[PDB]
Amino acid sequence: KRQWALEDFEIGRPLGKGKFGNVYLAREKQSKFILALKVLFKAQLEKAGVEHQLRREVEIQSHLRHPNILRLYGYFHDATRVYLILEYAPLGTVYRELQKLSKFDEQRTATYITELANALSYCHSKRVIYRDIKPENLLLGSAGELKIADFGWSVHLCGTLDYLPPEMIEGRMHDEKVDLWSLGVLCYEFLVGKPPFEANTYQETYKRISRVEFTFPDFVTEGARDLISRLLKHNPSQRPMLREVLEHPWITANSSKPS
Ligand SMILES: Nc1ncnc2c1ncn2[C@@H]1O[C@H](CO)[C@@H](O)[C@H]1O
Repeated sequence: KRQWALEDFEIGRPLGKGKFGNVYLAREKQSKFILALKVLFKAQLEKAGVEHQLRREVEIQSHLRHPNILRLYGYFHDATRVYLILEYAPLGTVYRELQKLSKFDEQRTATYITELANALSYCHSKRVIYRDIKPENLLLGSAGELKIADFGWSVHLCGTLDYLPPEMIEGRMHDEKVDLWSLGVLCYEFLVGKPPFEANTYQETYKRISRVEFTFPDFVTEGARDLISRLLKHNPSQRPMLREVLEHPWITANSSKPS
């Protein structure tokens, strides 16, 4: 845990683009360590109340260590900018992989779900609840293992509703179960190629989520449908435990990874 400066890193190609900031491949000069460096201008941040939100997000991230959670090594700032030192994921985002492939097979989906659940169980133990997870925020390691990247929204709406649970959008207070819903949405999107509540309109998506209106294409197997339906209950209480998800026969049948 030391203070870092831009002089310390050689900066490479951009890994990703974002309005808040851009992510660059970087190499630490002393160790030749390869990593992603995330650059945020203070001003863009200050304009919105993120400045407190970013500091808590950084605080939460630094402490967490899991195979399926993207590591944050450190942070530093320059007169006009904030820089996040992040683990680098060679195989990139699941999002890019999904739009390259268009859908995932059950074996790849089940494996991703299992890794997600494991990562989620670990977060809950630390009293960290995630709330926002989407293929854009999922990264792949050299082994091809899923990693949870952001945490920029972590706790113990003008933005997209696609992955938000009914309780959060309706203004009801929310608990861990919120993550179980996220798992159900992701599992659907992996298999089908689109999130279950996708719509032309924020207002339209609101209603679909609120009513929990989703249908399955023919190719989705009964095993998957059962898992999704359990995950996607309107009442958080009905939603299964992570352990229950890990033990689901469909997960068990098709997963590479352990519970
Ligand atoms: N460590 C990283 N390795 C690879 N791509 C990353 C990394 N951090 C962020 N990104 C990319 O930048 C985007 C913005 O966070 C991500 O969705 C992803 O595409």
